[PDB]
Amino acid sequence: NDGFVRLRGLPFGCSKEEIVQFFSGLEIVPNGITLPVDFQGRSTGEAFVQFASQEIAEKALKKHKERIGHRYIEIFKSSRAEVRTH
Ligand SMILES: [Cl-]
Ligand SMILES: [Cl-]
Ligand SMILES: [Cl-]
Ligand code: NA
Repeated sequence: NDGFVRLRGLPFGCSKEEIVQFFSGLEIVPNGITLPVDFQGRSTGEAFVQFASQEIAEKALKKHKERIGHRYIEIFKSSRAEVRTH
């Protein structure tokens, strides 16, 4: 159970509080949200999220185009490999 997804479209400066609550009831591992510390990634609104299992990550994939504030959040399958080397 790798459990990784990739987000796109987050608001610039979107907080971890907003991302966790967007995924309310889908368990994220400790430090499971990886944010860009760079400007193009922040402008894209990229993040990676590591859920506690692939079964949980499969449920997260269904939230595609739900909102954080004004923005429609895009949700893609990902992997440990992609989080480490992106
Ligand atoms: Cl933080
Ligand atoms: Cl920045
Ligand atoms: Cl929505
Ligand atoms: Na991906």
